[PDB]
Amino acid sequence: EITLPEAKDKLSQQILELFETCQQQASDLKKKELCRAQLQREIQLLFPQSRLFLVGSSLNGFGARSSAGDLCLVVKTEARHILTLVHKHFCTRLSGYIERPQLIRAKVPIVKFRDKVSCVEFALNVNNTVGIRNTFLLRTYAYLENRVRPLVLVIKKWASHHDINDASRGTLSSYSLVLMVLHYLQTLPEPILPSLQKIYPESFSTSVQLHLVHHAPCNVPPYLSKNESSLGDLLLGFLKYYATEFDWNTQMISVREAKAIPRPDDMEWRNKYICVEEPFDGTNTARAVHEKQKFDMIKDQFLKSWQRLKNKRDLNSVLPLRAA
Repeated sequence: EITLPEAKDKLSQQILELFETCQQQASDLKKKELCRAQLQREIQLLFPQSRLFLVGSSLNGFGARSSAGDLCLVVKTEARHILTLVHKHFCTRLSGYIERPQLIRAKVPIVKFRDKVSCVEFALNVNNTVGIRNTFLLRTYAYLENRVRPLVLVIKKWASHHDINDASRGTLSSYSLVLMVLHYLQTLPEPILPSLQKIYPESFSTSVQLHLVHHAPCNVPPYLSKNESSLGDLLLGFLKYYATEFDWNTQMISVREAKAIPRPDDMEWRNKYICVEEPFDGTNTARAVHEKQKFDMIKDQFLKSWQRLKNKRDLNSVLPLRAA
């Protein structure tokens, strides 16, 4: 059902070329799913009722070929001990096909490992079920409009190049960037994206069971927007909007309501510079950005990239096309 929107300008043609040269291919997903099934079978030995779920770029439609696999383990402090036991089991019995399994401290503790057969790393979290939901909510947004997936990919590639795309380093997480892209598409004068949670609350409700969650996108009809902007024009609008137009200090990005919402007066949101509302739980996906240096770096980089793209309507100004 993939459809490529009409390209009038050179920048839009280049964005489509990047989308075609970096679009996650079916083979990559297959290697990831194969590993997920074997890992689930291996853990099921440790926890008979456990279920291993692939979440993130791999299944939300915004993946790239170099994109790593994200695993969510579901079981019927509990998460901490279970993750440590999984890491130990991974070292003791699975050393043959798992390379250098690594336990990394984070808000959501995960285990980083590499599949030797597929040459693909994996990040596994235990019981962070909200990720399963946002994966398929994001997947629905990804295929709702033809320009969503290419635009997300060029912005994701652009951010990673300028080293503003790492939550561990204090910059924007890929989830936050995606949400920032979706919000821009939602709040345009001609709306490109609606609010899936508002329009179809039944489909994305927290009550739906996890195994029933992945079914939300198939049952949702597509959206036709009146926007006539090209991919390059949309990229420039997004770069201009987050560089000069969006007020980080006074506003919070909410994809849940499909509109900018004033920051809550409570103490959790007050300190933070960048406010992005997770649709399922009321938390900040931009919580990693906590340093003024990192915050200033992101803002200056957004404006710099917007400037260079305006002067030269070429992707090379902000993103190098040397590798393709």
